[PDB]
Amino acid sequence: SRYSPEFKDPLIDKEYYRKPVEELTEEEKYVRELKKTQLIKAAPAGKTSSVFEDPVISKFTNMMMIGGNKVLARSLMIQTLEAVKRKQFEKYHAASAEEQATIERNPYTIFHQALKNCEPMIGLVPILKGGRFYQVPVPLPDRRRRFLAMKWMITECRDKKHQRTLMPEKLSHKLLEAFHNQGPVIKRKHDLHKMAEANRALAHYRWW
Amino acid sequence: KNRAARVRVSKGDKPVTYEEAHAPHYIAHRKGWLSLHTGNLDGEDHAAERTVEDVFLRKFMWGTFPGCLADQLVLKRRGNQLEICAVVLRQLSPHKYYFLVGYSETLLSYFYKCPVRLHLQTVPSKVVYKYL
Amino acid sequence: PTSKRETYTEDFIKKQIEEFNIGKRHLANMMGEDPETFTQEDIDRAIAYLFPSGLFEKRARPVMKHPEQIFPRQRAIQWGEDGRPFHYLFYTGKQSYYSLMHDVYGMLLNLEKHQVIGSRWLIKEELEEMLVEKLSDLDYMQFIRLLEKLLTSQCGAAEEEFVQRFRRSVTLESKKQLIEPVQYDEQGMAFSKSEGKRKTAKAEAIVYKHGSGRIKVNGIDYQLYFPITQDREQLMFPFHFVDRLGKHDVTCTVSGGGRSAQAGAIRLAMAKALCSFVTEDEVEWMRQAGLLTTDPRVRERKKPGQEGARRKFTWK
Amino acid sequence: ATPSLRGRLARFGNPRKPVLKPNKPLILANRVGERRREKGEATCITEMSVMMACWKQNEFRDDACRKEIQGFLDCAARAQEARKMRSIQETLGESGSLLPNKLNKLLQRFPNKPYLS
RNA sequence: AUAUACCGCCAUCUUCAGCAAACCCUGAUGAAGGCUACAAAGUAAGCGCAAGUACCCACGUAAAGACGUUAGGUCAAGGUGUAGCCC
RNA sequence: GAUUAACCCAAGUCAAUAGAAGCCGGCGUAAAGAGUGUUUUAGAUCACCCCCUCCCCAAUAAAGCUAAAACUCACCUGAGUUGUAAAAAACUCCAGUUGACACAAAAUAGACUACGAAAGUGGCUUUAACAUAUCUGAACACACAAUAGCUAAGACCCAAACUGGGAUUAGAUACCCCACUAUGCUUAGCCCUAAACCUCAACAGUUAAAUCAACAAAACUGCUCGCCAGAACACUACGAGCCACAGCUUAAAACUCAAA
Ligand SMILES: CN[C@@H]1[C@H](O[C@H]2[C@H](O[C@H]3[C@H](O)[C@@H](O)[C@H](NC(=N)N)[C@@H](O)[C@@H]3NC(=N)N)O[C@@H](C)[C@]2(O)C=O)O[C@@H](CO)[C@H](O)[C@H]1O
Ligand SMILES: [K+]
Ligand SMILES: [K+]
Ligand SMILES: [K+]
Ligand SMILES: [K+]
Ligand SMILES: [Mg+2]
Ligand SMILES: [Mg+2]
Ligand SMILES: [Mg+2]
Ligand SMILES: [Mg+2]
Ligand SMILES: [Mg+2]
Ligand SMILES: [Mg+2]
Ligand SMILES: [Mg+2]
Ligand SMILES: [Mg+2]
Ligand SMILES: [Mg+2]
Ligand SMILES: [Mg+2]
Ligand SMILES: [Mg+2]
Ligand SMILES: [Mg+2]
Ligand SMILES: [Mg+2]
Ligand SMILES: [Mg+2]
Ligand SMILES: [Mg+2]
Ligand SMILES: [Mg+2]
Ligand SMILES: [Mg+2]
Ligand SMILES: [Mg+2]
Ligand SMILES: [Mg+2]
Ligand SMILES: [Mg+2]
Ligand SMILES: [Mg+2]
Ligand SMILES: [Mg+2]
Ligand SMILES: [Mg+2]
Ligand SMILES: [Mg+2]
Repeated sequence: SRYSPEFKDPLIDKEYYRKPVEELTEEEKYVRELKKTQLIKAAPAGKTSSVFEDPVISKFTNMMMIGGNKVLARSLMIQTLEAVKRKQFEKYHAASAEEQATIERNPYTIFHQALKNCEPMIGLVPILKGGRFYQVPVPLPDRRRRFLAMKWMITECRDKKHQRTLMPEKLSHKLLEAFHNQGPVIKRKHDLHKMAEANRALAHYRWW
Repeated sequence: KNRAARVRVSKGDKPVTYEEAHAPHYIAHRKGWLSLHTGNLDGEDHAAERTVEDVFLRKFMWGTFPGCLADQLVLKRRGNQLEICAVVLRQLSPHKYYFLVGYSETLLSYFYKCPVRLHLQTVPSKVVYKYL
Repeated sequence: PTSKRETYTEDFIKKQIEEFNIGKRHLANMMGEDPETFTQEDIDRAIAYLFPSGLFEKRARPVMKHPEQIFPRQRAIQWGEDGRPFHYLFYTGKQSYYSLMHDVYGMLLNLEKHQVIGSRWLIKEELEEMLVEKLSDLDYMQFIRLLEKLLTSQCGAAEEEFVQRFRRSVTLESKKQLIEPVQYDEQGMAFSKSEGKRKTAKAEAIVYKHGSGRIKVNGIDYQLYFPITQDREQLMFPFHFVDRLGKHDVTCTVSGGGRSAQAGAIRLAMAKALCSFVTEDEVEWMRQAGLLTTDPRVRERKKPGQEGARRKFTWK
Repeated sequence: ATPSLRGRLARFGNPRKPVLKPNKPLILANRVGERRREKGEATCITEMSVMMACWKQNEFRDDACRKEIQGFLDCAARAQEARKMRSIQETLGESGSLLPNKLNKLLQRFPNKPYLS
């Protein structure tokens, strides 16, 4: 790293600084003065102080990018958001008066919830006991299950079963199926849940 | 491991000179250059002909002043002129030094078609920087 | 034995003091100065002209200093002709270090009987100069533990002077951005000019005090110059943070680098020039947000034996 | 009361058969052994068994077993904090017995002398 | 021809931290060994690391990197000891 | 090997061979305290003086007894039990509760340190009972001696060489699983071995001096018996003796090495 350990990460939160001094707690007040002395890193290009910034949609864009082509990864994400937006408007005008109250049209609320319906609770880790590897169920951490949800959605879409379908139409179709708890990505979570509950007899091999 | 222009450590009875005590990675940090011309500058030429003259001059002086050279030569070029600067021991008689100055200056001036001047600096004994 | 440590006596150093004074009057005759008012800075300037050396190491260049700054301080003879050591703690080996611990421990006993920012404790390397004695790390810590113990107690006025000697000073540079001088053009409009740098891109930004939020990069509207939205977001960032969008007119000229290197360089220039039209408190928030710091991340060189800067050729 | 050592080891004056056959001389050392690592106790197992039993009944649906999952989730968070708190606090905090590293500095100040000087 | 005679230039452990002259002490004057900071026999020039320097700084990257190890590599860079050829 | 020079002896030289110089030292680990005790012929001076851990805790032999667990049988219930790093085989009149029920083996106490010559002895009771008023004293006399093993007749919970089956493995005459036998137990005879090693003989005594190669369990003195003198061949061969007949005890040499 070209930054020294002295350099601290910057805080882009715009509503934090505005906080009145009257609300500042004694511990928080101290921190603010301390940061003045500290050196701060330059904010990276990815994150700004905009009101539309979403850390989950920026991380999902970085996990699809290939070779630093972020203009294409971001383009696919926005096309997908617009495809989810246009498909729900088409399902809202053709719905009954009482069916329109249960139709979500915000593509973000769909993206965050669909990824939450794919997060597994427990995973399988190979442990070496008696010169053999056993896939014992282990509790996945919060980050791990948030990462697996994104990786599986991108692997399913990348999978070469759909012969000639553009990513925005594929990613949009999988996000709407996981929103209703359907599709292979959800099924892939169940298959990992069915193998962790069948091999619960080997839940003592692990130590941590 | 790297070996170039390095004097390996000894018990402590080996005397080395400043130039002999510094390795190649100090040539522009703690040492200068023994030859100074323009051949190697950007856009200059005749770098291969100034080099052959240096290799021969250092051998001509080593065999013409045997046992008398305390340290390496410092060759200097200013236009047509070539200046040889040397550190020599005081063992040899002065009469013989003046003979070698007029013989080497003249011989090398007719060989490289240039005015050659030699500047001796006698020292009692080989200056010692440290004992490796 | 051929190798002997170069020992310099007082008589040798006394003869070196006379050669420098005479050499100091000769160097002034060469340069045509007055010998009397010939300081050491002029000697450093005259020796750098007469003996020009381009050696990167400044300790390997010609130097004509006073013999008290060249020759190191040496432990003086520690006994008379009779042979009795002057000091009573000579046989300890560290008579200077132990005489100090004996004095500090003696002041801590008197206290019982009758009963800060910008400063740092003398470093180990600086404490061996006051005593002319080699000291281990552990011995230095022991000494610091007694001084701190001294401070906690209700030390008298004299003791404060004693401790102060061992407390060196550190000049801390206030982490405050340097405001640019507001200028005025022919028409009378106020503005501030600053410069930025990102990778290989260099940018100059002029920020007018009053404007309608118009930005011209190299004479072209920013949206035309920057098609990618991300680049435009970087331009907005400084102004959005200080909640003053659509209030200034910017005229910048960026050269070098690429698409994303040019925006970063402009962001930093605008941000620096926008600190002159905001309060001190807002400038500190910009600093804590990473808007006034120059990103030092630049391309790393490739090494002769590797595929890349850090990537290695495949191991067979 | 430390057990006796009279007529236990094979010697010249002892006429009877030896009682003890030590492979290492019975002489106190100037150091103690390092504390072993504990196997540890698995946490959130009861919350993890009632949450995987609900999936089988509800065919692994996360809409009917929401309450059970929180028990297994909240537990993991509390258990994670305890592990961080326990490791750092035990070494820094002084409770009960001392640690070998600090206890061997005390036994080396009063070394056992099985020799004469 | 011999790298198993060598110089010379390198690899490697080294993405190491050792290395060591000269003294001293212990062990009954054996090969050997040599720390405890609320200190119990070690002191140490020198080599290295380190520090300095180069590049865009204090960061990082280069460079540097001892003594040794593998009779490691190369007599076909050149030179060279030994043995051999000389219509 | 030849040549040159040199060294030693010298009318001799010096290759082979033989001989001449061999016991007051040792025995925890180098070769040596040979499993135990007794005595004889005899030797010793530790025997008179002169003195200090009788008895009791897990000696031995005989007879009798039984708390925990197990096997078996019976009832009731269940449909499986066993096995494990993980499996297979095996069993399914199987398993669990309850109750009845040993010619086997003896938690805790025992952090004790005792008895006995040693081997060895650790559940309860009872009987008999534990040599010697100097010491030493045997491969063989006399009498004992773990485990294993033989012969004969009984017993049988469990364990278990062999064997059979299952698995592993390149193979597996093994380690892991299952089952079962000789055997371990009793009675009567035999066998006579051990890393029978506390590898440190018995008796008496000392703690001073040179403490003492090393390690281990500090170093010595007196007295006596036993044993041992390079390694290996060799816990062999022959001979003798023995209820031992693939045995035990005692126990060489040749060849070979220059070390062990
Ligand atoms: C000091 N000498 C040591 C000794 O060497 C000995 C060694 O002797 C060997 C005999 O020839 C052989 O017949 C003998 N072979 C038998 N079957 N007995 C070897 O055992 C013997 N080696 C030995 N005892 N260590 O070989 C011989 C040629 C030797 O060099 C004679 O001096 O033994 C050698 C190892 O055997 C060591 O390497 C040598 O240093
Ligand atoms: K070489
Ligand atoms: K050659
Ligand atoms: K060559
Ligand atoms: K034993
Ligand atoms: Mg690349
Ligand atoms: Mg042992
Ligand atoms: Mg080589
Ligand atoms: Mg650096
Ligand atoms: Mg490098
Ligand atoms: Mg360095
Ligand atoms: Mg023996
Ligand atoms: Mg015995
Ligand atoms: Mg025997
Ligand atoms: Mg019992
Ligand atoms: Mg007797
Ligand atoms: Mg006899
Ligand atoms: Mg016998
Ligand atoms: Mg028997
Ligand atoms: Mg029997
Ligand atoms: Mg059985
Ligand atoms: Mg079999
Ligand atoms: Mg049987
Ligand atoms: Mg025994
Ligand atoms: Mg006896
Ligand atoms: Mg023998
Ligand atoms: Mg035998
Ligand atoms: Mg026999
Ligand atoms: Mg016979």
